[PDB]
Amino acid sequence: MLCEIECRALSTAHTRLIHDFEPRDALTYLEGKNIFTEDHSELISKMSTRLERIANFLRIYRRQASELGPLIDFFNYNNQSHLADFLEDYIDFAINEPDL
Amino acid sequence: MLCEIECRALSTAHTRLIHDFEPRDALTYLEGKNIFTEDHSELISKMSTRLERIANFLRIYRRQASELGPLIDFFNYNNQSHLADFLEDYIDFAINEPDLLRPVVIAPQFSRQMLDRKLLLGNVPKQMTCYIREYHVDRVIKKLDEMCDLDSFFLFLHGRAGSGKSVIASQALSKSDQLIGINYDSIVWLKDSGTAPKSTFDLFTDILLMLKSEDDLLNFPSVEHVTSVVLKRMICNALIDRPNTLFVFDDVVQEETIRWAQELRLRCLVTTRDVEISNAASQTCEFIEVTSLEIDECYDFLEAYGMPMPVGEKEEDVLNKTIELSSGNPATLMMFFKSCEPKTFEKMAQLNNKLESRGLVGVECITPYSYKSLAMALQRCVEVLSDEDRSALAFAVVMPPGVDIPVKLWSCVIPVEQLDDEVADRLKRLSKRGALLSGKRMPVLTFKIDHIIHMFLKHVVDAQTIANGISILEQRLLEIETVIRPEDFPKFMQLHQKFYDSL
Amino acid sequence: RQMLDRKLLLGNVPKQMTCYIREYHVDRVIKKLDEMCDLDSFFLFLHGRAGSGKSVIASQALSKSDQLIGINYDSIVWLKDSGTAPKSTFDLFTDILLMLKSEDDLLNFPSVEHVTSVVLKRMICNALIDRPNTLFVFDDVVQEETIRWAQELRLRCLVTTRDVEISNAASQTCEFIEVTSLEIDECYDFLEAYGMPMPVGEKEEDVLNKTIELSSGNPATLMMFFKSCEPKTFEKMAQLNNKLESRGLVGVECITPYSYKSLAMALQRCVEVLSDEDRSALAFAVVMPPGVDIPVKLWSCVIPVEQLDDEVADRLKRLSKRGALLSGKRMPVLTFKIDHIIHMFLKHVVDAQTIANGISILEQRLLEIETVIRPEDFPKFMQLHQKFYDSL
Ligand SMILES: Nc1ncnc2c1ncn2[C@@H]1O[C@H](COP(=O)(O)OP(=O)(O)OP(=O)(O)O)[C@@H](O)[C@H]1O
Ligand SMILES: Nc1ncnc2c1ncn2[C@@H]1O[C@H](COP(=O)(O)OP(=O)(O)OP(=O)(O)O)[C@@H](O)[C@H]1O
Ligand SMILES: [Mg+2]
Ligand SMILES: [Mg+2]
Repeated sequence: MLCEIECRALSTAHTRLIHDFEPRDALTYLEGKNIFTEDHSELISKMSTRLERIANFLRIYRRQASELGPLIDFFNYNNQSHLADFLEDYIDFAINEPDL
Repeated sequence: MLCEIECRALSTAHTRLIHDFEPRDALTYLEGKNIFTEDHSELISKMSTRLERIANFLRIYRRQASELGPLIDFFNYNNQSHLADFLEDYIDFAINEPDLLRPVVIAPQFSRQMLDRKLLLGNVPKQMTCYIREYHVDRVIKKLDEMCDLDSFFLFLHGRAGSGKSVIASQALSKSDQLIGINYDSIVWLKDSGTAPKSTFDLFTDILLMLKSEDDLLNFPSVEHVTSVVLKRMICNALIDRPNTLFVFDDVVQEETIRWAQELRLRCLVTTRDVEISNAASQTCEFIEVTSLEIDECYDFLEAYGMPMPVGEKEEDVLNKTIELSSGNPATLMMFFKSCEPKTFEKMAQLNNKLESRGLVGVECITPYSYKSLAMALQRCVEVLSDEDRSALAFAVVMPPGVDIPVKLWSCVIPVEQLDDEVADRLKRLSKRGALLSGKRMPVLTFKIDHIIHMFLKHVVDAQTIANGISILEQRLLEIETVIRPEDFPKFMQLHQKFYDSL
Repeated sequence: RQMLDRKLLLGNVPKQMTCYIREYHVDRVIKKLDEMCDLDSFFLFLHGRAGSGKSVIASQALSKSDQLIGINYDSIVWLKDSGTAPKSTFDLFTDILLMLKSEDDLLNFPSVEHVTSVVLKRMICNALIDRPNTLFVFDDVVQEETIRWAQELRLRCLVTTRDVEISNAASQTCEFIEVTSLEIDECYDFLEAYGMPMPVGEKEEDVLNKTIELSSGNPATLMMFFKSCEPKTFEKMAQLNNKLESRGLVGVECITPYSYKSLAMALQRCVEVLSDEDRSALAFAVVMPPGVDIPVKLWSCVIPVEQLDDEVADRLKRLSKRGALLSGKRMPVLTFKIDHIIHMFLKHVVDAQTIANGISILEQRLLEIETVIRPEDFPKFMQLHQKFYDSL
């Protein structure tokens, strides 16, 4: 599981993950880095609208990964680096400082 | 407290919160996250049945929390995550992606049986399964769908008396599965018919009780004695647990109800005869008029109720006589059928006579109408009339029904310088208020009185005042088809000698 | 923006009107309320003529910004007064206490109907303890005692009223905002807002300057006007402009969001309340030409009562202070003025005799021995207004 910091990030950067993103794009990269299951990708891969595939990707994801690595290491490769940069910036303004 | 969205969710996801859940499980988690008290948990914790602990948890909760957060967390931790997931899905299809809530998270929730349950409890009557006025029931439902978004609004289903308005609301809330469940959560249908000044308060006494839980109808107090400011405050309070609740106000006569409906920020369907009650509301008022049944619709309506359709030419005419007399009126048409037992074209024509020599009383019968005959209804429409307007109407008997006729030709019989537009002003109020007359702007300002609206006055005004108005006309006679009567030829109302000699 | 509506509804605040929102006023109301959320108790007087629109503005001033409710004040209590009886000032505060009462224990509501004033007052605040920053709109005060109670109860009050002097009851500082007659430009805006056709020709605008002159910027009667123009054509708009001269306000009386069929039903009261002697002064003003700035002495002629008639002026001030029936002006010279809405009513209401008697009573003193006021060399002839005098 993640936590409040790592899940607060997927939520804060949500206005953005709706305008440009797609869970189908990440399913192959995650069935791979060992964070999904062939029913998981089925469940998120057959969804009529994208806000469905997105809400299931963000629900399913928060349970499966030991951390928020294999999703920064993806928006990079997917030409959606303006995303993986925002999230890595957010994880840093908490990892390198003890005050909020 | 929450709001209509957050409370509509606790209500939509209610079929579920009953099958698996328990308020005892959440009390500890909520005394904690700072929402309830040690009496709160006492009140919900000692309850014999769970539907009690549930209805108190959902009542008490909607008041206490600044938002719908902690509940999701609770459902998640409690291994009831199939719940906190449904509610978080619902809260998301509102803020970010609008519209999608009804097609996706609301439509599957539709349930006709629930509609019954919901219809019955909202005191909605049965609809006319036999004949359905296509056009109207449809357009009603449409304009209601357009507004479930709106926070408060008036829909005026206004028409003649017995013109069939109330039946259409029965059908418009009974056809689709959308209006109840999808667009609005609950229904409250209350018949007004208030004339006294205490009536507009008494109405809203029975709304509050239409709202109040099955529990505490026992505790119902002598609310009979308590100010208007309090019944009003008392309602809009018990109205928090009424998300997306619709209000049918079958038969409003007093514009004071409309004023209360707008102080109470209600969502209202309104059947009425007098349309001007809407001037009471400074607001989104939208209107649908129940017209006289078109000539083709009359046929459909007859066939639908086993009525024999014409063949010979003076048989379609026997039936055009009924349609002309009834002038496309649902209620008196129905009284006709119940009273044409023989069904013969013959006994159908017998009645066509009885109607000319006995007015509506010739066909008065036991009918689904609260009224033996349309005259019992119209009685009221006429009492309410401005004292001066009561006069104007009363003299309209002289005019031949079903004829488009000039304002000046009317200025002759109607009571009151040189410009008689005042006649027109009365005649407008007259069509606006029970749709007794009929306004028609060009080619030239002319009105017209139909037959049902006539044989009402025929057997109702002073037998003298008929003959006095006729003479008062023949005096102005001299003075100085698809074609309206010209000003070169008013001197002779004699065209209608036929329809005048029968006095 | 969904919490407000909860708070507005429960504080019995009416619905919000948006079709026409008097910018200036709703703004200035909100402002002067923001300045005071700090204060412990205070009176805000939104005074104006009958149907001048005061009550509507309080509906809007508490409905536009969400600061007033939540940020500046925690809750709202909006109660309509309209009290005339001596039991009314107590009955008001009875409901006030009831309003304080929560939903719980509205069941237990006692026969509080019978209990002293000292106790409803002590009891009210007992409940008030659970109320922080609770504004109290008192829509339509016509009794000073209500204010007196408001100040014994150390309340925070918005107040709509017609008679401004009720504020002399409060020793505490009371700020004021006057709802004036709708300016000529605002009238246009108001008309357009409600589908009313704007002139394309001089005659057209003059037809419309006739309505604005008759209505004299009175929203309530203006509204009654609109509701009564089905054709709406500049033509039927001018038809009515006539009906107004030959039938007074009763020519356009209609079903309106106003509790009143016509402005005459309202003003009725404003006139009953009047000092018995002042009721007299007002009653004779009908003879005077409306929308004309005219000297005190020229008034001393029709008004009842040594050699200094300032007493006339004293009555005429009370007269503008108390329903804003008259107009006040200090220099160039002390002159008052009666508008048309305030006039047509009198024209079609006051004893048909007393009109003609005042006209003659003026002629007796008439002989005596434009952007210009009438000079003392030329009072002998009120004949300038023969036009607006022959129509009697
Ligand atoms: N669609 C319909 N099918 C069958 N009967 C109808 C229909 N519409 C109207 N009627 C007749 O009218 C009677 C009830 O009329 P309805 O209540 O619909 O009119 P209404 O406009 O409500 O009159 P009111 O305003 O007086 O209530 C029924 O008993 C029936 O006789
Ligand atoms: N901003 C506005 N928009 C639309 N109508 C208005 C407005 N202001 C006033 N009115 C008209 O006046 C009526 C109510 O007037 P309002 O209650 O605002 O005046 P008022 O000063 O409260 O009079 P009173 O002191 O007698 O209560 C409304 O029905 C409407 O016809
Ligand atoms: Mg009915
Ligand atoms: Mg008011």
